[PDB]
Amino acid sequence: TYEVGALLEAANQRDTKKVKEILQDTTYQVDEVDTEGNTPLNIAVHNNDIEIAKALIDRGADINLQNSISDSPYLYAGAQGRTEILAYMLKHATPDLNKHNRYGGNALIPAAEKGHIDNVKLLLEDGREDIDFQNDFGYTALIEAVGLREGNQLYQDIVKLLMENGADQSIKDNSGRTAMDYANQKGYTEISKILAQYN
Ligand SMILES: [Cl-]
Repeated sequence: TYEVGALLEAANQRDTKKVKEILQDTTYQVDEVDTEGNTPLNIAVHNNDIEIAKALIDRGADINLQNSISDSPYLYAGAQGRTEILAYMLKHATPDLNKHNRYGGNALIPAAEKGHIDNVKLLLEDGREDIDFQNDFGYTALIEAVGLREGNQLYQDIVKLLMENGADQSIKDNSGRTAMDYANQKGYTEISKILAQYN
């Protein structure tokens, strides 16, 4: 007999026990939305409330329901380094790979750009994500990891991980540039050396 919004309010309040209380109601529609198009699951993913997120996924919450800026719980978890939640999603739900973020990207591109190497590994191992996918700018995960970032150890490691998993480094973005082009222009010596070792 809960009113619409009860579960959103419990998620906003980070109230794990209240969430579980509500979910005991078998009639409850778990994917109600707020003014920004967020479901309780999306709120939990933003907050990194892992137990709440697991509870909602077990009750059938849609990991692919996008909010007003095109972020679904899945896309956001991948992009923003919510590793535990992402691992759970990859085991207990089915990602929709025809849904993209506001820039036309997937979960893997932003995970790499943002340095979330554990998320990258997860998506490469059991994600289905195309390593060569491109966003609206023509950027791949490799290009973003090289060209948009600082070229440091973390990004060197992300570049190596991608190449070891068969990333195509010959892909050009919308400006006609490859990952090798960016590393060279920016003076990212260690990345250039890594890239030179692969075809
Ligand atoms: Cl993207």
